[PDB]
Amino acid sequence: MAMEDFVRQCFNPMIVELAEKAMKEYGEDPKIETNKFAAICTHLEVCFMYSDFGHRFEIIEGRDRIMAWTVVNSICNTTGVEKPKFLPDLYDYKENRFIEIGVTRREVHIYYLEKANKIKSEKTHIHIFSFTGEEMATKADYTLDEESRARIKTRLFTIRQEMASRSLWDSFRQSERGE
Ligand SMILES: Cc1cc(=O)c(O)c(C(=O)O)[nH]1
Ligand SMILES: [Mn+2]
Ligand SMILES: [Mn+2]
Repeated sequence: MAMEDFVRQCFNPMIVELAEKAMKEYGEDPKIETNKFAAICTHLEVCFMYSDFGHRFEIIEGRDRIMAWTVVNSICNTTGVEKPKFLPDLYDYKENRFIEIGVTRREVHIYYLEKANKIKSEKTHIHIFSFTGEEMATKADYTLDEESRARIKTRLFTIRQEMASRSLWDSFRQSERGE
């Protein structure tokens, strides 16, 4: 599969490893669910890129569940912030709110709704990105400066166009696996 190769060649090895690990613990084969793999890596990379653009952010995504919950519980005890039911992706120490990051092949408002409805009754901030350079964020608060946002969007668009070079983008966009 080109898709498997694309992933190994366009994401850094820690991201790939982390994606593979997660898949293989829940019985998923990256060589089979290649769209899922690409999506997991893609979303991981966005999470990492988002935290890098500020110790503004605590990274929750990309850790095992024990460590993720340890971090969340720790943030809650020391801030007062209510505990989410789902593991979010980051915590913002400046705005003092968790963030859920969405990356979607569909329209951003569509995915935004899905997410807001999945974690309704949470006060988690939501930030959605597409592969078209659209974003949607709770209360149009986008958290990052334009440069950081622009860097994420360029990376996403670039993934898309790489997939398209390799005739993989049509499969990927018509799949929702990983969202
Ligand atoms: C399907 C999905 C989408 C996300 O954006 C996400 O953060 C998670 C997560 O498991 O943390 N899962
Ligand atoms: Mn997550
Ligand atoms: Mn997410």
